[PDB]
Amino acid sequence: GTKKGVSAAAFSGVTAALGDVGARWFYTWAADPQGITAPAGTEFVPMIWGRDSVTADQLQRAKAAGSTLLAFNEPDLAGQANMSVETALDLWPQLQATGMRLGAPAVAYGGDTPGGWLDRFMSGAAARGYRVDFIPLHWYGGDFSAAATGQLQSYLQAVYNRYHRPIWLTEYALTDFSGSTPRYPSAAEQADFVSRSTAMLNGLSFVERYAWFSLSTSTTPTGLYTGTTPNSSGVAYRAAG
Ligand SMILES: OC[C@H]1O[C@@H](O[C@@H]2[C@@H](O)[C@H](O[C@@H]3[C@@H](O)[C@H](O)O[C@H](CO)[C@H]3O)O[C@H](CO)[C@H]2O)[C@H](O)[C@@H](O)[C@@H]1O
Repeated sequence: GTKKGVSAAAFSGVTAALGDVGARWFYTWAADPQGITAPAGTEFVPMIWGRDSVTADQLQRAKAAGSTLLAFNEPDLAGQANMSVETALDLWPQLQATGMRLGAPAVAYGGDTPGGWLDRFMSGAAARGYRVDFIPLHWYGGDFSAAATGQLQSYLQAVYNRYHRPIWLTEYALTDFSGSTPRYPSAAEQADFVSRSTAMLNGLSFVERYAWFSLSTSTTPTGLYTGTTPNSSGVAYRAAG
């Protein structure tokens, strides 16, 4: 359908790469496409990344660039938006007042955990009569076996069960962050995971959209393309339909 998207940055060849891979949507972690010209049929989704992104100017920019709005990126991490639940909720009315379909902040992990960041955000939002239309999630698997897709599915199901909001998977890949440096799968393991995970996500009715992290190897070792050339993972992602 229209589920398959990617995160992207401007690199030489990005327009070609978005069209080649069949991305129906994309985002840039910013309020506008950050210099990317989208192919026809590829929808841009703006993001309000952190506390300092919440300005009349950024919110007007976002509304001019797209119709769906993603909120803060990994507020639960000191290295990312680094925001208390209270701060996110206090800023929420400015994002709500755009009128756009509105995604929760994307937590790095523990979205299903009672008392965790997302739980306290969703409980506070309900108590304040706020609108949260969908929940975007991040998932990085450290088990590089064929079991990985079912572990991803379990997390998405858990979050769906807890808040009953449609799910977006705005970043996912196999990456183990448990050690002092990141661990990555082999190219074959990564391509097999792309195939099996996309088949799973295409069939899961409460997942509206997904986005592999990320389109370009300039962004991450789990990239799908180097310039306009897909690797075996890009090939598998293109084939996901
Ligand atoms: O909007 C105000 C705000 O902008 C922030 O800049 C963001 C970057 O934080 C963001 O970085 C992305 C990471 O969050 C993510 O994990 O990885 C990707 C890929 O490497 C990064 O792009 O990227 C967007 C797009 O360039 C920027 O707008 C500032 O960090 C923040 O201080 C400032 O308040």
